[PDB]
Amino acid sequence: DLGKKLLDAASAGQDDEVRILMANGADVNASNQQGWTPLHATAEYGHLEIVDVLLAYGADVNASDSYGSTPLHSAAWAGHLEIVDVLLAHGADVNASDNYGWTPLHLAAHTGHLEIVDVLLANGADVNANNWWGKTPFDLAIDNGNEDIAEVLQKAAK
Amino acid sequence: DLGKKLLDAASAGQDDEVRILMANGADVNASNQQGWTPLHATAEYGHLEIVDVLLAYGADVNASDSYGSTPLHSAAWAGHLEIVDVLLAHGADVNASDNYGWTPLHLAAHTGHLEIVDVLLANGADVNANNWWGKTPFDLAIDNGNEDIAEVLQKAAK
Amino acid sequence: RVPTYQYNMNFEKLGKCIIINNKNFDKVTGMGVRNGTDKDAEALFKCFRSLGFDVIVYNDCSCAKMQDLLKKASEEDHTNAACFACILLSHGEENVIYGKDGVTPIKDLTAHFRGDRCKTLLEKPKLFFIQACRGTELDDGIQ
Amino acid sequence: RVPTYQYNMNFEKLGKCIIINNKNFDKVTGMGVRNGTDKDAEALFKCFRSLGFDVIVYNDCSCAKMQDLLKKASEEDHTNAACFACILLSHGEENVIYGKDGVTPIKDLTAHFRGDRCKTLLEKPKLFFIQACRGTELDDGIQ
Amino acid sequence: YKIPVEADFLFAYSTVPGYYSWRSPGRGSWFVQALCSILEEHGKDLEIMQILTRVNDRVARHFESQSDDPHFHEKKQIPCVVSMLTKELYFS
Amino acid sequence: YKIPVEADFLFAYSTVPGYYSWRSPGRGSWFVQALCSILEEHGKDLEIMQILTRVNDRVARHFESQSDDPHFHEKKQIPCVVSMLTKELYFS
Repeated sequence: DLGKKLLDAASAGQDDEVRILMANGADVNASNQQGWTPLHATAEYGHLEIVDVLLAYGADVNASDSYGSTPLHSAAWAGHLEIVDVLLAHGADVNASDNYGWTPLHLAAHTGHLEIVDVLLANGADVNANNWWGKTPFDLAIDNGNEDIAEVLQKAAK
Repeated sequence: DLGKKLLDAASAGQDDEVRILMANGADVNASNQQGWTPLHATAEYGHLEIVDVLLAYGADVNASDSYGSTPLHSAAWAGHLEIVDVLLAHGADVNASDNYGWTPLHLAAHTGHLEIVDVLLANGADVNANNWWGKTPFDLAIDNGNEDIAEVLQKAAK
Repeated sequence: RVPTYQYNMNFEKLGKCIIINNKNFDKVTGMGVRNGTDKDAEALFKCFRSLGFDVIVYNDCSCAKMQDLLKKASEEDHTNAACFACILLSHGEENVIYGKDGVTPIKDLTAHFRGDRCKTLLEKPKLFFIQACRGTELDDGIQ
Repeated sequence: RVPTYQYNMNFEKLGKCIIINNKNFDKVTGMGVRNGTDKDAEALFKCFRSLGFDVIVYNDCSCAKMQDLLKKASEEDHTNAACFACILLSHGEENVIYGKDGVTPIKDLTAHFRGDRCKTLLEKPKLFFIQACRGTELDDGIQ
Repeated sequence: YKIPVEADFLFAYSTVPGYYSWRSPGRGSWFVQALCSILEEHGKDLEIMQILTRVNDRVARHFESQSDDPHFHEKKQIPCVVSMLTKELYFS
Repeated sequence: YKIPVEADFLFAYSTVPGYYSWRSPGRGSWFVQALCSILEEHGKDLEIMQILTRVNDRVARHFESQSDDPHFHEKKQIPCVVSMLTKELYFS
């Protein structure tokens, strides 16, 4: 009940509505049928202040949806650097692997977020991680023409 | 049992087998699931002597299959002139109409059998018969380039 | 089978099925006899009739005859028919089919049935079955 | 659903879904921005991921990039995948699709997946979804 | 409310664009043989695309060319269905 | 036993050959809108041709162009599915 309202408000980036819903007992770990939580939604859409509130109410920083994606995956893919840092500070698994073996580092390398790549590496990201297809973040950076990222990954490997 | 054997033998033009099957009590009016009788089969495939035997055992000369076709339809379509005459002699309905309103005269006019057209006309065929599409045998002869037949039909109309 | 998602078939008749059976061709075309096509035509006649079509077969049609037959059919009243079918049996090349005397674009044959040109078949299926080469490439297959 | 008549889907993964999202084009092509295509790409990402595909999106690809991506994909090991999908979002003309810098024949893109050239996808469905013009004709419709 | 003038056509081609279409001189074309076979058994039960897909498989699997000319020996064929249909079609 | 090298492809085109394909600048292409809508609701339940036929109808019926240029006003679209598939495809 409050769960969908929370997901909707969190998705729409409505800080005050989220705070009201939480203060009135909404389940911080509510999720839709696909395992998508308010923390996922705020991580993908870039709503930093809402991420902060959810974590304060004990949101599972490592919640995994139906596809194996965590909020750190979402933030790395959407390219939200400050949210990536906040998730990591709250214990997000830097090497979480989704159902096709993509890690947040894979997502950042593919989408071209160099600063997020740097942050992930500094927080222990596995440069050698192979997804289900046997590809590393380096491979993805090469495939998508992200040369500076490819150079950083190649140097980090050894 | 003997029914399928009879249909098969009649279809394959096996005179002696048919006579044996009939003499041993096969149902002269046996039919497959589509209402196809041995008389239909012999009329389409042109087995004159078998037609004679079936009629002698009291075959329904006007048997109608699932599509409204009678053996006279079959003979007129396949173009078997002597069988057309024999069917008519045994009371075949010269103006029988199938489920789309085709008469034997329609079939003969379309397929180009001029002698069969003449015989049907002499036996009372309705020159003005419209099939379900509103077409006469004349129309069909014209559509299919059967000019001599078209001329005969046009003259018979008036 | 949820009825909102099926063509309405509650019509008086299933509809017309025209078969063009081209076996023999003018020497000018340089095309050979299509042995086996009569077996095709008779097989198709029986199976399309079984479905409920009024099947009508025309043999060895010129390009002009094919055009006029389909044009005529498109101008008939299909109000009480559920659908329309046409089967073409001939030699072919990419985008064309052979009449007895030459090639005609397949699109010229189907054009008569366009929704704005054939109102009594509007919202009804118009089916074309085409047995003809579409080029000279061969498929070597793979095990 | 009688299993003898369905593609086998008992594989480890459904398979790869490649999306080429071409929005911005080189001034030389004279082609405009495709406003709305990002909404298409994100919608397709979510719905193909829901089906079970590993969806990967590449933006504003040159003809050479499109060719190399599909060629690469055809050379990967799909042994434990049930099928393959590719979605092309771009400007187009008959038989061609636009890369950022020009046109490439659609058949050149699909050719890599031919049964003899892509053995690990043999007997498995290869699906191409193509959002692109195929000419300049307009359908005026009919009431 | 309008409908596209190009809607509601289906084309069932015996072969794919650019390709030969095979015919047995004694038995008929591969495509027609398969089509009649499938229709005879399933024509009143299955949807048209189900029928035509089964035809695709029959032609693909049960037929292979024979020739003393190596160029024409052991060749294969797949038909090609083009659907602009807007509903499911059963011949009910 | 062999299989045709051209077998097992399906092409789902947004429009028929020779024709324009329409895109809303604010909402996306008609074809993708319809395809995602149908997949979201039926993608795990229906066979691929059932899905694509429903897409054909959605595009045909729910969309019509708007323009102040009469030449581009009130136009329609039908997609075009080309199947060389040899079996039914469910995303199960």
